[PDB]
Amino acid sequence: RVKRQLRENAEEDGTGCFEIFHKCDDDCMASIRNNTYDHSKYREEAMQN
Amino acid sequence: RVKRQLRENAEEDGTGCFEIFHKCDDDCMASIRNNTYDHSKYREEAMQN
Amino acid sequence: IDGWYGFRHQNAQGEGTAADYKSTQSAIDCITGKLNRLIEKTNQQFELIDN
Amino acid sequence: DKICLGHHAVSNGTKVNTLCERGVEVVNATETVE
Ligand SMILES: *[C@@H]1O[C@H](CO)[C@@H](O)[C@H](O)[C@H]1NC(C)=O
Repeated sequence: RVKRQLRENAEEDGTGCFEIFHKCDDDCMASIRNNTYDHSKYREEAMQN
Repeated sequence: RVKRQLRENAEEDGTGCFEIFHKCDDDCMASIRNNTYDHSKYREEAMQN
Repeated sequence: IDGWYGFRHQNAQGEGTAADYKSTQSAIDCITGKLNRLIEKTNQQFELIDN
Repeated sequence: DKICLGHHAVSNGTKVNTLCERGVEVVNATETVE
């Protein structure tokens, strides 16, 4: 679920943590935590990184 | 283990064989065999393919 | 040839078969521990009731 | 910018009979045989 919620915005290295390509603050931590995260705001931010 | 060892550098076609974009030599074969491979050195070579 | 598990190998530059012994030997230890658990016979002693 | 997941553990538990391997360390054990 966190894999498909992050999608292309966070390609995971797989050492137990996900690497976010874009900016994800405390509020974005909380949004992923209560599974309301939408990556439509940060898809173009994280695509070119 | 193979999935997050090889990451986006080696994509999947549907047989179990992995389409590594880098020219994986014998040392690369042994390195991905014995859990030594790192994505950071070869993501630049495997990004454009 | 790796046991009751295995990771056979085929390449394009270095063709040949290898074996991922790291997880395989743990798997064989699990199966043989299961085997020694179940094939372990009880300590109950039946007697000759009927003739 | 990273996010991490997992679970917990305890310092001491109890080894429990299991189908696969006898004596697996668990995080908590109860009693079934009084
Ligand atoms: C562990 O299990 C025992 C017995 O059910 C219980 O009394 C105890 O509160 C449990 N402790 C934890 C941390 O779950």
